This record gives sequence, structure tokens and C-alpha cells, in this order.
Amino acid sequence: SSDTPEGVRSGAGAVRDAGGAFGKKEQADEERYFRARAREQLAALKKHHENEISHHVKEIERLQKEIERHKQSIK
Amino acid sequence: SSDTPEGVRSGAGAVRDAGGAFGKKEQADEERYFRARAREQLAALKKHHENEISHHVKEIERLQKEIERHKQSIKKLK
Repeated sequence: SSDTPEGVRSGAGAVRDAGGAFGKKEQADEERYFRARAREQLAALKKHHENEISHHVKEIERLQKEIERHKQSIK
Repeated sequence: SSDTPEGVRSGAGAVRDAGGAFGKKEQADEERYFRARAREQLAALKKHHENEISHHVKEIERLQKEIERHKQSIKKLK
């Protein structure tokens, strides 16, 4: 009874709207993934938080070389 | 006419006071020539060495402030 506007139809994202045993098979499945990516990315925050100083560091060295050029021009 | 005191005689500076074709051809030739001499006398006026040192530093100061910014960024991140 779906090929008619009078016959009722369903929405998008209604499986988790019921609250059955597929809505809790999916609410828990998402926590068993996005809890273990939360410590792949909590461990690599030691490195890249030092790398953003290393990039800044890189820039600093570059700018000091330019200064050096100007200082030699003056000389 | 001119071979007597009575007749009309021409003085000095009579091509510009007429304001014709030769009077306009003379004003645009004194300007298009002394425009290039405001180029060569201004380009060689930038060759003062004391200005280049001063400019060796303004730049240096600017760069040192950038470095200061980065150093503060690091301090924070650490």
C-alpha cells in the first residue's frame, strides 16, 4: 500500500526513531568505532603539536636568513 | 616695413605669444624631454647608501617582530 499518496510511507532515519533492537544495535556500534579512533588521534597529538612549532621554527630560520641577506647588503 | 623705425618689427619671444601650431609644438617638446630627466635624476637619487642601511634595518625590525610572534606561538603550544 505504498504506490499512492493516500497509502502511508516512511521517512529517512526512522530505524533509530523507533527504539527497537536495531536502533540500539546501531547506537552502540558507533561508540565501538569512535572510541578507538579517539586514541589514535589522542596519541598523535604529541607529535603534530610539536610540528606546528617546528613549522613555525622553520619559518623563523627562513626569516633570519633574509635578515642576514639584508645585513650583508647594508655592510 | 621693418627697414624704417615706423614699420612693425618682431621681438624676442613671439612664437609662444602667438599660440598657434609652432607655439604648441614647442611646449610639448620641452615637457616630453624634461620628463625623462625627472626619471634619470630620480632613479640615481635612490642610490644613497645611508638610506639603504636604514632600509637594511627597517626590514630587519619587521622580521624580528615576526620571529617574536612565532616564539610566542611556540611558548603557547608548549
